[PDB]
Amino acid sequence: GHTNAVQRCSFINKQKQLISCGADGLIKIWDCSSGECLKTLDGHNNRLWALSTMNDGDMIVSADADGVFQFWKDCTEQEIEEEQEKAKLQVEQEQSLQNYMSKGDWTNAFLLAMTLDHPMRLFNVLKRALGESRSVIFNEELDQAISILNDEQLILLMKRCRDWNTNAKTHTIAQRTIRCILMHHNIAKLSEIPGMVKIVDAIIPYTQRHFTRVDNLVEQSYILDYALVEMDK
Amino acid sequence: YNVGKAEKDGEIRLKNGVAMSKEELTREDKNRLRRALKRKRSKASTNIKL
Amino acid sequence: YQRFEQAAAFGVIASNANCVWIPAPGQLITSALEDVNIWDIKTGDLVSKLSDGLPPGASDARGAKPAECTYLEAHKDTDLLAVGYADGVIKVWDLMSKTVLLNFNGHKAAITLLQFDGTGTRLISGSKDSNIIVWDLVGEVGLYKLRSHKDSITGFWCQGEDWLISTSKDGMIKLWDLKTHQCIETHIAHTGECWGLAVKDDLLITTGTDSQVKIWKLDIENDKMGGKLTEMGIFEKQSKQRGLKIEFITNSSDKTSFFYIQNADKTIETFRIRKEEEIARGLKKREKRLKEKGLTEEEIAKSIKESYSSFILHPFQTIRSLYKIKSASWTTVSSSKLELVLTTSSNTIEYYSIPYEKRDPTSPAPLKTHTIELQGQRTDVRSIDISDDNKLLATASNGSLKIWNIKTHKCIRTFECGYALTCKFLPGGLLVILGTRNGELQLFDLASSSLLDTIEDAHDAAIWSLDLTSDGKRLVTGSADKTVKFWDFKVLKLHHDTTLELTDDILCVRVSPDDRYLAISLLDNTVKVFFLDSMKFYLSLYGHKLPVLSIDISFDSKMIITSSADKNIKIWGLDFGDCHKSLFAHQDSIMNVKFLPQSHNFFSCSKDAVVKYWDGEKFECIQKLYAHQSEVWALAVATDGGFVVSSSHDHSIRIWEETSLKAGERLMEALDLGIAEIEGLEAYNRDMKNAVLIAVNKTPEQYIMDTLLRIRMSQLEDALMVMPFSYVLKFLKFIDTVMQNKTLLHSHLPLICKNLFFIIKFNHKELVSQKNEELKLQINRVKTELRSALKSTEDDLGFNVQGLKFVKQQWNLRHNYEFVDEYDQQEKESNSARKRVFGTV
Repeated sequence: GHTNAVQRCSFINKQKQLISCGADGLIKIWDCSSGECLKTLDGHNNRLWALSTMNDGDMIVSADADGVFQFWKDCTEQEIEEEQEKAKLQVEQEQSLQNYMSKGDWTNAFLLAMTLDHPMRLFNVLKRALGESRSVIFNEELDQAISILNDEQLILLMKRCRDWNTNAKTHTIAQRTIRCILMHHNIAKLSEIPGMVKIVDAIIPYTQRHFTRVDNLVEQSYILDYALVEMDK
Repeated sequence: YNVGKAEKDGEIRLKNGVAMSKEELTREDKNRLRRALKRKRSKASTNIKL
Repeated sequence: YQRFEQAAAFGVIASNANCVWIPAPGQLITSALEDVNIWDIKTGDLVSKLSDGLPPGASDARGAKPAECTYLEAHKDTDLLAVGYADGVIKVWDLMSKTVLLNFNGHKAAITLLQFDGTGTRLISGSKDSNIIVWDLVGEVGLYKLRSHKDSITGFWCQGEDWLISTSKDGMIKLWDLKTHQCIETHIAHTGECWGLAVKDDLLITTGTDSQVKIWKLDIENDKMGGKLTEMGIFEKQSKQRGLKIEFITNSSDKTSFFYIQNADKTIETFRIRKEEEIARGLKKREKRLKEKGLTEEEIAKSIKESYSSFILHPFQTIRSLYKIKSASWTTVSSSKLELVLTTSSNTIEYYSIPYEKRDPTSPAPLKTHTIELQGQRTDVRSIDISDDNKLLATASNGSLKIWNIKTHKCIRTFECGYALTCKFLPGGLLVILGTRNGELQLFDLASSSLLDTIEDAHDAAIWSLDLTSDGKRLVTGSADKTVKFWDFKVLKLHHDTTLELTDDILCVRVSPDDRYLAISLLDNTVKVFFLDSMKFYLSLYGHKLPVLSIDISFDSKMIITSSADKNIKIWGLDFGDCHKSLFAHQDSIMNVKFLPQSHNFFSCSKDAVVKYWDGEKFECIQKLYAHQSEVWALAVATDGGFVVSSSHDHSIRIWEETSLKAGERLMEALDLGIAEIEGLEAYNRDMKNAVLIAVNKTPEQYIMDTLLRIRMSQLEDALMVMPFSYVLKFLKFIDTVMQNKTLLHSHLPLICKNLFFIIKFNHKELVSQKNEELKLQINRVKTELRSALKSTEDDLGFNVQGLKFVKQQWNLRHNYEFVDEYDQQEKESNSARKRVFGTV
């Protein structure tokens, strides 16, 4: 697999693996049992003549012909430790999200949905939270939560509002959420967030169409007026 | 702006604007969506003895 | 043709399932493949056998291998036995009547665990399909399904009705609220798979793949939305392998508690729970030890937390058995002693007794009080033989040879021998001869019950096969040393006579019943036939792609069958070596083929766990026998041909013996129902001052509204025109009723508006004629709210568009370049302007 000559080879992780240095400047970690390149480390731009390993290769040092030292340190368990903690946290958020939706605690479920980036669950929260609102924009507690959103979450939220707005069956959720943003955020800041304008450029054309409709629904509703005036006669 | 494929790999986004992240989806839903994608693509000496 | 059926089955003491001990050392229930055995531990004899019926080989019997039992659970109070099967079928058995009572089919995989509730009226089942289904025995129906898990259910705990804790192979602990049928809490047990789960009071212990073990406190009623399960600490068992099962047992007199961790090695590690006074005594003591060492109080408090597990748990003793352990169960708990029962993978039952005093056991190693090993062989049977009298069956296995009575099915004698590969009776059936893999030839005399003679240098390598002449005075042996050696019986002892050395390894040797032909198989795929009297080479059969494993010559010495690992059976005529036919018999290697005596029909067995009956003249598969679960290593035929004996990798020996409304119409029906109730309640309320809706659980507004949604839009307008007017008045009142429910209105506002206007436009003339004052009020109410609802959505759209346009223009001012010269600006705008490509013709 080396593009050029191999100048050093040493065993690491006891019998399990082997690491080799080549003139191309690429350090390749292979698996002895299967003879396949697990990983490739590229920290040099020249030939590597020397390669030292310490603690079965937990600490690996490679020197470039130019004079550059790359001090590689094993972190496999460290990355595994990090992911396990992330997985543990990721599970707790999901289970808490499911419980909130069942209880109806929308103001909390919305925050969990934004963090996990759950679009379907986020939509249902905004939808059935709106349903209760019919009986300021959404409700006092949830509207406060929308206000606190940072720049990253606003861009994500508006992206969902953009896609929902395209569908005439779901736009009613999109428009109210956008209204809540404009009513509870400094419009100056919203303009400065990078990528907001292009999202807004896509929201406007669909919004006007929905305004052209609904309006036509209103004028058609005047047929009921014509019925009453005829009946009154 | 035409709503197209989801930018994030985990997310699945349909032309109607509905977006579903794969973590959400139940297994039956995952199977169902995969089948729908299939349709949409298609229209377009010791060892031996013992 | 006549038919063959499984007459009897024996040799299996414990199969791949758990073992259930029932107090009278008491009896034991063990799975025997598709049948359940009941053993008596004190005597070691079989008490009874449970078999559903449909014996293998019957026409009504299925054409697939029977589903092996996978879990056993018996409710002691009711004496009902629940048996799980590999195919996902739960059967309820009456122990007294030895019959099936209930047959549940709700799992699509093997059943991994069963658990009777406390009251014995509901049964909870977990299977490899990752589902937990709660069954109602009195109702004989599945109450509900729990489906949060993403892998096989490894263990679960439900001691009360209300809550359930379940574990699965994905490594998750899920806490279920049985009244809601939902998962309340979710935790990651282990970085990999979580296998064992045991709960005692708040104390809860789970095992991972690694020696680490986790302790959790089960605070059921925390009701914080979290923390009902909280990790206590981690302790490490000695065995680095996974822990399969954990089981608590408490001494009634002293309230002492013990548990074991059945490992995937040959070890069971028992552990003891220290009492609270013991724990406080140690906590005080170790704090003094740490305090005397000079550590800070903050450090001491932390180290106590780090050493938390040591206080509650004490290593009690380790049980080491010769074979791999399959399942275990506590038998008796006493102040004097502790007793365990276990089943191994090597087909035995082992009963362990532990005498202890106070903290620690009295004896360094446990006491093995009983074993059940007579009626089973530890290792797979490699070859079998039937005595000429057709009464005694000789079975050879690695490390042991056992002999069984075909009538009584009981083992008579046992002999220790090497890795025996082939075994045959001598005429009169009073002696037996074996060829071991180490190359020796052992002879046993049944009346003596001792090994008569061993030849250490019979062959330089394994003696792969062995056959006898019809006369019974000469012996032929085939070995991997590439030679065939002829031996004589002279009074008994063996004298080598002649050696024939072939080019390649020898896998089988068969001597014709006429004693004229000697068939030999070779590793070079060829079968060499020789004339026995003169040893003159006669024929070279060829064409097999993989080596021939078994050779069998007809009674008339006119047909020879060759079965190979290539999944093919080739029938040849000895007159000229012509291959009459090649049969694609099995889905895997075909190990043994035997001619039925006095006839051309033959049997065949293969690694696919199927024994097939064939027709030697029409070359057609007469019958397929599905009983075995794994490789069928050896087969044997009676001299009369009355029955056939088959042995499998599952240690079982089996004896086969010869015997509508359209759109609009739906809407009209819905209007009649919903408005019937709306009229009813209003009249009921006015005075004060049905089944389908209750079954569907929807309010009348929703039911009609739901029906409107289902109608396709293309059929909607045509559906509405069909209604007579009298339903249009009903339709209007439905809309009026919906108006009060603002939630429904804004949910389906466009649909109501489109339908309402179409109705009015279609029959406007007939509407206006009516002088009904109530109708005038209804439309007036229906009017005002449709406007407000429509204006509400309209106002939202108007606000957002104007606001967004303000966001756009303001950003243009700050971050858009302006060219004062107009002609430059047009060029800039055109390039910045979005460009899309369309087709023309």
